[PDB]
Amino acid sequence: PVAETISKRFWTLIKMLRFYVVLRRFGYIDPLIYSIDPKQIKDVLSEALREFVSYTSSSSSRSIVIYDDPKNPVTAQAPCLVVAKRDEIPQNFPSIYRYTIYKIDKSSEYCISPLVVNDKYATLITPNESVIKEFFDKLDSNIQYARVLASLAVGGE
Repeated sequence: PVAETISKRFWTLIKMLRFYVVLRRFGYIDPLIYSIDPKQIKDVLSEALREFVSYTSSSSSRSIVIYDDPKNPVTAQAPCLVVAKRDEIPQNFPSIYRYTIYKIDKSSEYCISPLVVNDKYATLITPNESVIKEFFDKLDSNIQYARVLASLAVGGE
């Protein structure tokens, strides 16, 4: 069950790669789909993980809308890895990647960040060593893990 177990165990990687999809940094996605070389895929992921620390280290906090009601919008403090102007993000993306793009309260700008909502609170999700280790190992035994990971990341929320 390469897909269901990937969605359970490597959920934090899926969420990271989706963050990059939203930013259209497809250099970190394309090799997982088209490359037949595990070494090349591991290289790209190492670069992806490193650039991700630049984001997680530089982040600012904003009050974001985690549940959008016309009357009682639920807002939460969340770390925003990127704060984007509305016209810097594709028009269709906010409704596709709904748990990666968030409205910043009392503002037109977007919070772009791999967050998970537990309706009240928002939590930054980052891949831990275990997940990276495991995925790299699975990847060496079967390249399909790259294909399915990218497929899920590109998918909406």
